[PDB]
Amino acid sequence: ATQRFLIEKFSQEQIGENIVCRVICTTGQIPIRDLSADISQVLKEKRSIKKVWTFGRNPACDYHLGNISRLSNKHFQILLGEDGNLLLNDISTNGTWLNGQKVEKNSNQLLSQGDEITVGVGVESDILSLVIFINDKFKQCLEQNKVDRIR
Amino acid sequence: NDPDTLEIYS
Repeated sequence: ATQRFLIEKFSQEQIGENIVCRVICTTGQIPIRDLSADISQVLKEKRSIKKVWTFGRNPACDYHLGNISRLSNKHFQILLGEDGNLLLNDISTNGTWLNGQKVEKNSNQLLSQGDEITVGVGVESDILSLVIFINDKFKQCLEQNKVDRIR
Repeated sequence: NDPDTLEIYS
């Protein structure tokens, strides 16, 4: 078999290529996206953050959401590094919220399991929520931090 | 072809 094999992968997709965390919109506005980072880089990098995602209505931003006035070009930024765990950074004009708690802009916060970021606060009808899903696979490798396989 | 940032109207 050859061509048929390619079809088999169509139904059975291999999830977890090198994903760090997943972003899911609970308010139903933006399509689910998956944040990823290279393990080799994370293992080699001892200082600073390995990789950070920028979210906003800008097509540049690592994450693209609905073009909302309450949101900024780069509404928020997510960073993964340090001795494990993940960090959430806000970069919006109108502010970024975490589970109803407004965090300090351009500030790093300790990620939470299935956490959620709210944005567009100020107008009851202009708030958007986002949920972050962290895969245990990434943490599993970080715990071992040992290389013994190709790709 | 232009952004738009604000902080609610009041």
